[PDB]
Amino acid sequence: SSSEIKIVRDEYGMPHIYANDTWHLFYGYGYVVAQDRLFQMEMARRSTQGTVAEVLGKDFVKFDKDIRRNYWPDAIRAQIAALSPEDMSILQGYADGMNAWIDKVNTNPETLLPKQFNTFGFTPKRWEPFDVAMIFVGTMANRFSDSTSEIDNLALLTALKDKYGVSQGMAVFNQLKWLVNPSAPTTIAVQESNYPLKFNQQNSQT
Amino acid sequence: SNMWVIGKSKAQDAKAIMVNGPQFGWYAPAYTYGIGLHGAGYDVTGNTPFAYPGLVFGHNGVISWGSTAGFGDDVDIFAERLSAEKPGYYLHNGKWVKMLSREETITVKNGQAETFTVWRTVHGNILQTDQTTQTAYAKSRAWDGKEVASLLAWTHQMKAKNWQQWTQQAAKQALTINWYYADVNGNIGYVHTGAYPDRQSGHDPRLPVPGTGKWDWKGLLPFEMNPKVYNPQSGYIANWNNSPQKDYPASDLFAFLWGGADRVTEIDRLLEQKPRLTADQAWDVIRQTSRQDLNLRLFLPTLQAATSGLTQSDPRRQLVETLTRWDGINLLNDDGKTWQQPGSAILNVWLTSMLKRTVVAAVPMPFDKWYSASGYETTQDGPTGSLNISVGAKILYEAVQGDKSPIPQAVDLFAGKPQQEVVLAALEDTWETLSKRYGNNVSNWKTPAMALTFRANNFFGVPQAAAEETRHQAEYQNRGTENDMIVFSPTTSDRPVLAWDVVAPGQSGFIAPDGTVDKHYEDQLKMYENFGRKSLWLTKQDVEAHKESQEVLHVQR
Ligand SMILES: O=C(O)Cc1ccc([N+](=O)[O-])cc1
Ligand SMILES: [Ca+2]
Repeated sequence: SSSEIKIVRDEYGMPHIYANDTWHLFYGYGYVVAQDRLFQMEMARRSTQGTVAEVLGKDFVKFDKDIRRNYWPDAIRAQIAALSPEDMSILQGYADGMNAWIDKVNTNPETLLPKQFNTFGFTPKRWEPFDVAMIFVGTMANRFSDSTSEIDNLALLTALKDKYGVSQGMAVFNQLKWLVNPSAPTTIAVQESNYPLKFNQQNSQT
Repeated sequence: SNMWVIGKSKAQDAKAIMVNGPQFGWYAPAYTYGIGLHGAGYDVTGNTPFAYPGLVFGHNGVISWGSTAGFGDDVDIFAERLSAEKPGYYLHNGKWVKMLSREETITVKNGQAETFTVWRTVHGNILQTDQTTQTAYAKSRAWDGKEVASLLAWTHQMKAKNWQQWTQQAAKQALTINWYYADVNGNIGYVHTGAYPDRQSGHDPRLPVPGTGKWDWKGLLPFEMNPKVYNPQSGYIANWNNSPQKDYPASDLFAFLWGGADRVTEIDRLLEQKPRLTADQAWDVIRQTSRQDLNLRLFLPTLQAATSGLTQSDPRRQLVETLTRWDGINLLNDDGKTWQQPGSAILNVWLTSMLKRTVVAAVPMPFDKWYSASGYETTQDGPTGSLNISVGAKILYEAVQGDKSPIPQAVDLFAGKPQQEVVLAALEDTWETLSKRYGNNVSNWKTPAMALTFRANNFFGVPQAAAEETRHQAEYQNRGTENDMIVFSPTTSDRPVLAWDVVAPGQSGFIAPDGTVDKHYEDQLKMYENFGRKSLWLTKQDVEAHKESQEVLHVQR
């Protein structure tokens, strides 16, 4: 069958999905996630979009403002709108699968609603593709591939320049925050290759 | 996050072994999610953070993959020129361009709603503005516009069957991440993935650049520039977030450096110690590195040279002799709360003193506080992440290497004094602090061990579980949030692949409304603490053989 999704769980509760097309496959995935980790997923969803203060109050308003200032939601929606039908099925199947279990949960809450929803006082809402994409953008791109301290580096550099003078402040800056250090242990041995680019280390842009 | 991949020429009783320990911190419920996907071109098994559509850790029976954080510099800040008159505009290539802007309302439970505006230029969202200089800073990411494609490259790569197909998808992943490869024939590979800017000449990537036009990136560097190796001459690939390659520049973070002192050397020594390794020995490297003090190796030679002409009754020297007898592996006593040897507490107090006398002294306040931590700072709940060598300590290591360090010592961090005098003074500070708390008999010093907490708050500081769901482990272990091992062509089985993992506390986070906890809520928690692991299944027969339940759905789109 093309309409059938079979879910087998192992001795540790780990789900295996058997399905024949993309949409059915990711629908199954979505569905077991909603069974296993619904409260965790809902708090992650609020965390990555900055909607925590709506269910947890005033201590989370700065958090929510910080999250929203660090991304541009329409740029994400435009990337989702350009996907081909096969790629769009991954995301749409997954949200549909979650939705199918959330519908049963919101219909049968006396036995199926995760206890923490009662504890924190709110209930799960339905997901769309945008929400699935934002789980990965928030907790992986926006947080683990976004590091810079360029502004604070400039404040240190300026403070070293005042202490040791202009040329000397720069060389101490290079002592504390070198660009490259040729003795660093590297995952690729020097006999295999080295990085070809060379960079300015004088702050030549001022 | 660490990774070791062992190929054909180093593997014993197998052709290839991959061990991965992604380090994200420790949480309840579990950071990652176990999942097997069988259909539409996919046949995979493994676990992945936040149940991503694509599996960050797993295999499809032919190849296996894993990740560690790349820390390349893929983000630069652009100083935009504003105008007091004509606000909402910024100068770019000789014209006054208007900003993108959007309004946001923060609804607040039991409070009033708050609305604010977000601003964006051609370089990116505006971080902060300086009205005084009429400058606004825009953070510009090289991956901007490729977030969704990176998610998809992590999904499609699960179908690759060889290096060529896998690197096609690696070339589309735009975030700074190391990717690793292993296969049934014993081939192994590594790619430092991501999109890196093609910067104009003279652009120093550690500091801001004017956003007026002339400093704009030229584009993105081609995938041929990304550091990558296939079937390395050494026979193995090891990483612990250290540099990918000779001359590759690191993130611009002031607290992050790739220098001569690096924790990956701890993995290297163990993999070079034996000519070949079995899967059991590859897995055992998790237990040794978990427990290894990272500073002993670095500063023991300096301590030994400094106290060499001291008498046996000089306490400074007694401190160095205790360190010389130690292999640096921390082990708990029987009480479950103190370490068996006082080495880490000694290095901690020594290093704090040495930093305060050298690096900290050369830097103006308030920047001196960036360089004072010894790397042992924790609280009662323990570290929130991996233990590393602190920045201050990496800078001090270069200084104690003298003219053997490639880094010009523009200021002498020892301020005219012979090194040994500064080392001995710090050692006197150490003896004074520790003997006052523990007494003079070094052999009965019972110093406090670090513990490990599975937090109910996720990594942002937001609750994802009730506070009582927090779990405590007596021994802190410097190891991945989950560990997974894949063994290809085992001589000891008829199966072409064997894989294991451990996802603690368990697969499920479900608690019924009556307070009844799921059966798989915590069945992996003790396994985690003792370095155990569970089998990952991939084939239909193995899944059927270990089935505990089945659910069938009939749905049409
Ligand atoms: O190591 C880190 O500090 C964060 C991290 C951990 C793992 C990872 N990964 O892609 O496995 C990415 C980031
Ligand atoms: Ca930068």
